[PDB]
Amino acid sequence: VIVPEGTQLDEKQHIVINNGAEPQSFDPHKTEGVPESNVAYQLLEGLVTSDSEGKLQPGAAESWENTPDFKTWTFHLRKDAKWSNGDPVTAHDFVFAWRRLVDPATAAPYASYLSYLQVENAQDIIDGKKKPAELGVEAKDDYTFVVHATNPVPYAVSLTTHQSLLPLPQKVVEKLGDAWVKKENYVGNGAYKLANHIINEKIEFERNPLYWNDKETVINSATFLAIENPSTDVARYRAGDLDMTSYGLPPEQFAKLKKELLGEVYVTRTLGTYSYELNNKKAPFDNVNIRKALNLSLDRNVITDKVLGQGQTPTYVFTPTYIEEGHLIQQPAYSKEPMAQRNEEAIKLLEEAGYSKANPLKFSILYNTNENHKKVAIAAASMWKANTKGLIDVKLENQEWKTYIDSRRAGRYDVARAGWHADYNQATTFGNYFLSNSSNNTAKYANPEYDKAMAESYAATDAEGRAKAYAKAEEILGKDYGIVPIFNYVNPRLVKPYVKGYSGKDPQDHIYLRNLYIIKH
Repeated sequence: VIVPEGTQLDEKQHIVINNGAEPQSFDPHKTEGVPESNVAYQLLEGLVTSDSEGKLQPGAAESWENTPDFKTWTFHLRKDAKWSNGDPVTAHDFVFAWRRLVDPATAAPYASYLSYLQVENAQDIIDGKKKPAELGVEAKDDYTFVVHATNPVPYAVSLTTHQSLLPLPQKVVEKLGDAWVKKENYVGNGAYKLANHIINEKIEFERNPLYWNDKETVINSATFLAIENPSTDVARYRAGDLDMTSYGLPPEQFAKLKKELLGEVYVTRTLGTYSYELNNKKAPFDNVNIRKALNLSLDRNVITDKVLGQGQTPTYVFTPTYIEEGHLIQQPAYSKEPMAQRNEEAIKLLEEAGYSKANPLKFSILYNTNENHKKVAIAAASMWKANTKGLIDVKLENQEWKTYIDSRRAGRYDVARAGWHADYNQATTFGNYFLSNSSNNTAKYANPEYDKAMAESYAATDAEGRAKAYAKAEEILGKDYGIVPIFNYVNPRLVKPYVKGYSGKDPQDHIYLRNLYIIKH
């Protein structure tokens, strides 16, 4: 079906992909990162999923509908679908999983996601005011899952593809608790299952023969590596020891790779933003004047054009303006000023705040170990010092992925490298991040006026109305200088010519093993 007729498939169907890092966990309620979701998506499947191009297709639900007010969403589940142990997949598994996500005892980084979906009582449950059993989702019968939202959410179906809303095997998780995720215990309803896991080395997948659509799955087995540095990823690729890199390539090699690996270099325009997150509750970044100074004195074009140069585009706002309903978001006025005037203003703000050459503003940029992030951090450190004539002095601090994520969530940072990739292709996937009460808000940004502009979007009756509310939200966030946005992502990857089913056109750049195949010639 996924294979064109008369294509000679290879016999083995094994693929090696760089996943870039050791995942925190294989439990989708305990994680918040791309490495983790890459794994979850092979082992579990939600109501709806996506093809090679990011278009929505039926997953665990074969059909669905909404009421005309966009508040009630009914999902019809496959009557024959099974967990990998033979248990039936039922609407009870979705009720169970979605309760578990909001349940304060789970402490889920993505607890807020069902508040984004406006599910009745989701926010109350997160806030400890109602029991998880009061969540507005139900099994009308074994194969009918109904979601009740308090406000219109016309983009609801695209939200349901996220890792946080994957079903869990209730009978298993209720018996084993959090231990369900161990390799010996794991049960899922995705195309693959866990064959092996060696920490910091590899995750091995094998076909889940009890997947509802196993008959269309081509790849028999796969390995995910955990290679942190893009240069290492490329070296393993060129030695023929992996088939697909992760989504970063060494800038200094990019030009030569395009020439030598004709048709292997893919660059996806993705719905992502690279930022430095400022800790808004830690002195001295609690001071708006300092947040503003850092924004004025970082030249984004240096990073996008000189350090990276792979098609990344400078930005000064969090939301990518090309996401659906993002088109009214305005780049701020200062982005249009000469660096000379910006730098003048930044020096003024820092002197007013008591810094000088002899007593500069000192802080560390926290980033996850990755030579490309180091390069960007060195250039940022270097620009901030030169552009403010010695009034900023920046140290670099690298931590492994898992530690880095813990440090950010725990607020044990000054400034942290941050990339946000869209959870669904609509502007609120970015706007919702900076709500005062969002579990994703590691910046500790809180402005009631931001929350109010975002709340106005649900009173809108159409896209223009929504788009106008998101424009006002971004304006407020921008005037507060809540973070330092740098660029919108492209996702450069090398993919071997015998690997098929990777499009280069998915704006979330997901890789599902079930979408790939290995050709013979």
